[PDB]
Amino acid sequence: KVDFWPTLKDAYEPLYPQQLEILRQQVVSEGGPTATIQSRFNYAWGLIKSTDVNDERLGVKILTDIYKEAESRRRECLYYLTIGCYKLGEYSMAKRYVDTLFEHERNNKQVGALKSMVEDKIQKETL
Amino acid sequence: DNKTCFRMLTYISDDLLNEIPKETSLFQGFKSYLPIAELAIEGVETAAISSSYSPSALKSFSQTLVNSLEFLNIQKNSTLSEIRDIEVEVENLRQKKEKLLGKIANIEQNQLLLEDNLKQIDDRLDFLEEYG
Repeated sequence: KVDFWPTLKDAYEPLYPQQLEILRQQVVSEGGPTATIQSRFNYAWGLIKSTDVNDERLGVKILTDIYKEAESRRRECLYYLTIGCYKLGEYSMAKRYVDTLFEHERNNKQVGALKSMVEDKIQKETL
Repeated sequence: DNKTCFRMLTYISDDLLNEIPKETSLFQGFKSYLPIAELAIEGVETAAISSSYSPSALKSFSQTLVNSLEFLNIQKNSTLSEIRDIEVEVENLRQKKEKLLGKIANIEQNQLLLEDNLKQIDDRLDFLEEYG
């Protein structure tokens, strides 16, 4: 019975390389750069969900491409990008994004959770 | 710096300031989708020995169908979303067209002035060549 918004912990457990590959194979077939937003994301997610820095970097890149392309999906993307940047440790960027996401849906419990959790890492590396 | 190159590709600015104001989520899409992706052991499920007689595995099969049925519905409106996304692109683009087509008229008449405004000085050139 899984949510509209993925938990940050969710973003931390990877996929079995089999599963990550499946997602790719699927994006391959939809046609890399012509593939559906969904299947392209769902691969990006898996990438960010992975624990290889390079995989993640694609994950963000994938997501930022999605963000560029689908105005509807932009609102959502800021959130994954925010996860993505945090996971990747480009924290400021994540504050940037999450702050944007924050205006649109301010009251969202997770948007809050994420903003808040992005911020700690901001101060704690200001120590 | 290699960490800075990548900061550079994936940068985005005016966009952030124009994010458009039940909705099935991108993430939800991803969730319902990975189970069904593990059909990879064998979006159409199995159907053959549908006729044989357990009450319980008959239902555990009914499950597979209904959680596939939820996935198709999920996959359906995600596609259906993509439709509206490119439907708005057609609008934004189509109006970018006539705005720009308005500019031909803008400079079609503004060229019409100079061609006429030229004409008068083509003309008083004849008139002054009614004299040395």
